Amino acid sequence: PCDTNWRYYGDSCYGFFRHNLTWEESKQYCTDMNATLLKIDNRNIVEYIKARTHLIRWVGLSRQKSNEVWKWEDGSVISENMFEFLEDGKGNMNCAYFHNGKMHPTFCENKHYLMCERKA
Amino acid sequence: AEDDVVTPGC
Ligand SMILES: *[C@H]1O[C@H](CO[C@]2(C(=O)O)C[C@H](O)[C@@H](NC(C)=O)[C@H]([C@H](O)[C@H](O)CO)O2)[C@H](O)[C@H](O[C@@H]2O[C@H](CO)[C@H](O)[C@H](O)[C@H]2O)[C@H]1NC(C)=O
Repeated sequence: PCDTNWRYYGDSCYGFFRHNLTWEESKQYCTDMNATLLKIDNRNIVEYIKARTHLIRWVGLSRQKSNEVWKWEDGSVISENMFEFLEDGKGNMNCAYFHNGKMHPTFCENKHYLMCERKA
Repeated sequence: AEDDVVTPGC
C-alpha cells in the first residue's frame, strides 16, 4: 500500500526526512514527493508520531498572520480538542512543528527536519 | 525508529 520505507498507518503513508529546511521549503519538499506536510488532528496520530521520533519535525500547521487562525494544509482550522497539544507562541511565529507530543509555534524561516503524508 | 536510521553510501 505504501512506497518502500514509507510507514503504513491508519489511512495513510508517512515518510520521515532529515533535511534541515524552512517551513515553506518543507511544504515544497512534501509536494515534490506527491505528499503533504502532516495533519496532527487527533490523539491517535500524536501517539503514533511520538512513539516513532524525538527530533523536532515540521507539521502542516501555519497561520497567515499572528492574529489569524492556525490552519492545516487541507484548509481546515485546528480542532477544539487539539488545542491542548498546541503551545502558545509570540507574534511572527506563524508555523509549527511537532516535538515529543506537542506542537510548538516558531519562526517559519528557522530550519528543521520534517515528515510527509500521503494516501495509500 | 526514524531517528537513528544509518544509511549506506551509494
Ligand atoms: C543515507 O540517507 C540518510 C537519510 O536517511 C533518511 C532520512 O532523511 O532520515 C531515512 C528516512 O527513513 C528516509 N525516508 C524515506 C521516506 O525513505 C530518508 C529519505 O531516503 C531521504 O531523506 C530522501 O532524500 O532518508 C542520510 O542522508 C545519509 O547521509 C549522511 O547523513 C549523516 C547524518 O545523517 C551525515 O551527515 C553523513 O555525512 C551523510 O553522508 C545517507 N548516507 C550517505 C552515506 O549518504
